[PDB]
Amino acid sequence: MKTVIQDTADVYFKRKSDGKLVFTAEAQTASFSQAISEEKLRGGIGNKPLYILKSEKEINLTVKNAFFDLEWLAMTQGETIQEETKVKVFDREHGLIVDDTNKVTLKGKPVSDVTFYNKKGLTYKIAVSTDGTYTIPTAFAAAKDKLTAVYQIEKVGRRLAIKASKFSERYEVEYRTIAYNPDTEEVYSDIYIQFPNVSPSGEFEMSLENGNALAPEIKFEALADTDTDEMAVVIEASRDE
Amino acid sequence: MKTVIQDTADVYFKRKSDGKLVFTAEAQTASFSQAISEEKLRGGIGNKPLYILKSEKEINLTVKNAFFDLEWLAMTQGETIQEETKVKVFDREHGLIVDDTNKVTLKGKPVSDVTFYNKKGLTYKIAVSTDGTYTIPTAFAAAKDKLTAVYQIEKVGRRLAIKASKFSERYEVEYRTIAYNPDTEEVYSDIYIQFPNVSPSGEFEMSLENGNALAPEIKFEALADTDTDEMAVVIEASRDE
Amino acid sequence: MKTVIQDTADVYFKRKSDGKLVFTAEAQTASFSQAISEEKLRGGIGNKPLYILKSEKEINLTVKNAFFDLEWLAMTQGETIQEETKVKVFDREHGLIVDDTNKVTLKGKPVSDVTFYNKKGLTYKIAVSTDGTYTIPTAFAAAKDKLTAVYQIEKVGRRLAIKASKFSERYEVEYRTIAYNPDTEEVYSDIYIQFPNVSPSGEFEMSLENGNALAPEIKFEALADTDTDEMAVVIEASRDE
Amino acid sequence: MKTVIQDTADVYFKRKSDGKLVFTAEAQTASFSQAISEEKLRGGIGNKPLYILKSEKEINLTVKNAFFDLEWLAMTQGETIQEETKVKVFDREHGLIVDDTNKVTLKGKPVSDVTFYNKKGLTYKIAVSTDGTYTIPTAFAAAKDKLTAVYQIEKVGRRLAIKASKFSERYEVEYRTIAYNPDTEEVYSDIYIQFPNVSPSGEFEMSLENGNALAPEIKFEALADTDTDEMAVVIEASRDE
Amino acid sequence: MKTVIQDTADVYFKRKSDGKLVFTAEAQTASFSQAISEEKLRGGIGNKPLYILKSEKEINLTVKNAFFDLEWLAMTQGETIQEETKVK
Amino acid sequence: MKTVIQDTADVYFKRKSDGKLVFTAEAQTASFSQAISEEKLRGGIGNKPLYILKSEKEINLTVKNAFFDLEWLAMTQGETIQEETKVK
Repeated sequence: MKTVIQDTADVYFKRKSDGKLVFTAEAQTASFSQAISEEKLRGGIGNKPLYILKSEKEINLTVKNAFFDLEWLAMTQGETIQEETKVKVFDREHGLIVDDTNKVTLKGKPVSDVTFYNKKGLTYKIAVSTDGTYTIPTAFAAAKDKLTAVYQIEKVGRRLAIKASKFSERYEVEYRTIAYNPDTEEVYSDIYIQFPNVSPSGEFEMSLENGNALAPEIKFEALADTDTDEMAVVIEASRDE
Repeated sequence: MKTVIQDTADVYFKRKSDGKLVFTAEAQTASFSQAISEEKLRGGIGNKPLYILKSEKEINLTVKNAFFDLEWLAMTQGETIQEETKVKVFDREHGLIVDDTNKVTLKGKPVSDVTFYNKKGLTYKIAVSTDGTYTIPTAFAAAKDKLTAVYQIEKVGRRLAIKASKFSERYEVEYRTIAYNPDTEEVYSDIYIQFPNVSPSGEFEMSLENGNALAPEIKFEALADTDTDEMAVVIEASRDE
Repeated sequence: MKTVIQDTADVYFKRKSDGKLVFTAEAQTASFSQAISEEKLRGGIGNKPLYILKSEKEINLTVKNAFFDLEWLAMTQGETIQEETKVKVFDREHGLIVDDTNKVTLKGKPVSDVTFYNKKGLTYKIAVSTDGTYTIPTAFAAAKDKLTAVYQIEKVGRRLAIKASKFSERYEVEYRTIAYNPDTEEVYSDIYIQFPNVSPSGEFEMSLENGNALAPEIKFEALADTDTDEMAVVIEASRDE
Repeated sequence: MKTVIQDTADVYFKRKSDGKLVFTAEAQTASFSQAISEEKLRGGIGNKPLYILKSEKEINLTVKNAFFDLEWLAMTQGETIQEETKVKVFDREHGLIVDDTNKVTLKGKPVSDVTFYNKKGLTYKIAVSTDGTYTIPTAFAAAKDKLTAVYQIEKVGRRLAIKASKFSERYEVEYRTIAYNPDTEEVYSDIYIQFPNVSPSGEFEMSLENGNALAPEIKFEALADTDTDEMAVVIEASRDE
Repeated sequence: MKTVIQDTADVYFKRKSDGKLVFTAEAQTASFSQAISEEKLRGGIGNKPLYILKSEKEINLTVKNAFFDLEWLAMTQGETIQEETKVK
Repeated sequence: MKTVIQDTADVYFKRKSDGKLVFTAEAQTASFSQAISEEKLRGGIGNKPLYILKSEKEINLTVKNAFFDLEWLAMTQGETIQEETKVK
């Protein structure tokens, strides 16, 4: 039956080895381009075309999101996301006033050497302190001035690890979208598109401009199933049955 | 006479093996661009064109509908749509309140392993139960919390399969438009454009962007008829006859 | 957890040899594109795609600041920014009146020859004067005219030098952003994207158009760590733990 | 320190042979783009990178002034602008009326043959007369008509010549801008960008469209100093010192 | 508690650098309008709103008097009014 | 002091090349409005304003009399009014 398709689709994933349902999405795009290389035989009096050669089928996919998830990047590389790992991260503090005795006091727990910046761009890389306070050379600064410090702090959280020898694994995909009946302003069928064997392609650019909202982007490529030789499948299901 | 043509066409298709009138339409575009190769033999004292030889003749097509119809995409891939076939698709259940004994109950008929989701983004996959009651570990969640579930079901509906070896077949096509008389502001003649041998080309894309109406596009390429060497025919017929 | 990212990142830098924390920033762009090569092995009774060969792996970078700091240019070459070095720069003084005796008095300290410009576009390059008062040719101008002069001067400042041989060294970088909670409009995570080993790339342009704000751009190239084989690392630290 | 640059630059030029400070501008653009060539060696189990071959250092400038001065063109050919040179140029007189005796009289001083044009657009070529009174064929015009005249006159001025062999010499260049302090809203530093050796590149174009304020454009190509192997030098002199 | 405002606003000023208490008046209007932006991210089956991006919080003031005073104008251009100057 | 201006302002005009006091008036309206613009560089974690650029200062004038004159139009085009000319 003729139907009108309006909305985008919900995207699922699944790794063939263990069965990790890697996502339930709320997306902005879904695409399943095709491509076949076609030539044309020719012969006879008058260079007539008599047949069209067709050989080399491909299918590409593309999905695009409006939030950020870390499983997203996890798929493209084949790693696993460790949980609760100690890590090192930089941190900064501002507005540190120097007392009259030429001394200042941090308020954190540095792990590496702390560097100090004045209001002209000079630098001082003093070694980590044991008690909490530091002494300032007179040349760098004087009393009743301001300084800023940068040092490394240890925080706990999740961690991925992009590695240069490992590459992606094999996945399953499926979209789901609705189509209305152009006579009755009702919903009629639930369109699905399954892909039984697909290999993620590593090409992603996370530009992080000012005031914009980042939209990820995964791209796949579909390979032929070895059992029944099916690259893509389309299903329609009536809501009246 | 001189006339002004202003609208699109009604497109008909017809397969040559079984004779299936695969479509009537209400479309948005139609085209049959043509192309030829020229060479300009030169020779003799002074560079002079002696003769211009024509060597090829290509006819393309294009059609663009405003409604989704499964037989369109069925044409370009050879396959014949199967009816009333059992399939496996994903389904999702939201907002489940945990009981006091760390147990939850579903409302469906899972046919694969069930996967649960935490409010923070964990995962826990457990085999299907017979009574529909699943026990959740204490660390995953406690009482008075909300989880979500994902699983597969069995549905009945239509089905296609884009195979990597089976390619299309050969059809007939025909358009039809309406031509006006530029004096009396009336309809004068009906235009027709027939093609007696056509081979659909597999190059199509279905983007499913949010808030955009899907516009299928199906390209063709025509080939010379063996009986009488006609790639196309144009007919004009007045409504006064 | 799904989260939404809006703002840019704070970029940090550090030279692996010395330990000079080259930069804290207030940025406008940040990206870490990837690249991989695919091959499409084929063969069969059609052209069945059997396996994807995946070779090569590169990660680039770019940061686009909103202020100008000389350390940005320091990174792009590797040379150190010398401090308090004397240098020679030009200076011009307008509105020079000719006295009745056909002489002029400068108001500076020339270190080389003085070239004067009259109101028509003539030139006259006198040797540097000792007394400071110059004598203008009678043909160049007359009493009660206006001239312009240009000469060199000695100043003190910082200095960089782009040589044609020296090449870059290796750095460490970190991004940091804030991702929000889509249910409560609070802050949930603090993203980190480390880059344990990077190599500055020589490609940079400084357009100084009229009536514009200048935004430098630096582009890097990421190389695998020699110990661990980790090109880049992503870290998601919750603000609850 | 951190600073914000707003304005364009003042450029200074200088010939290394005779020492003529060839300019002092008020510009609309500037640029000092850079370039490097990179190729990657590969080998081993896994097509891994082992070495990078960095094999150039090219710099180019570009300036776009807001007035027109002939010295700009002088720079791009190396010639010298001669002063007070006799030249021959065309001149056009309109609105001549034919007397009742079939004669017309000019009001200038030709040096070549004079060509007349009539209201239909014919032509009549006559030699230069000694008394200045000329005769018109009766077919060309009659009494009380309107004619126009075009011919050559001798004028004096400045002269330049683009030849087919002469090529450029080597030059010095310098920019200069002003950078503000983002806290107390005042100018802090004075950026400089020196270039110790350049060579003008001949690619210039003067489109003289109607109603556009012409803007010349000059391109250079920086080379390496023989003495110190420096291609560029950057300075920041603070007004507090 | 609940109240009714009927009278105008008496206004005050001050400079941050030298601190001249420039201002008093019996004024006629006063307002401090605010303005914030929105973008309304969307997505999903049905193009629903999911999150609202806010990227500004700006306020601007306005005051009008009934008697002209020079210090008002001086404040805009920042000039320090000279006194006892010979003029033509 | 605080003052209350009730009347308009008498106008004077003068060319700078020759120095003709081109006009005098009892007019009805006058004004000397001004105009500037803003650009507000932005950036950072939270798109805050980092610096304000000032790049304009343009002043326009308007004057409106109740009586007509030809010198009035004369300044506008710069043409000198010839006298005692035979006209059709």
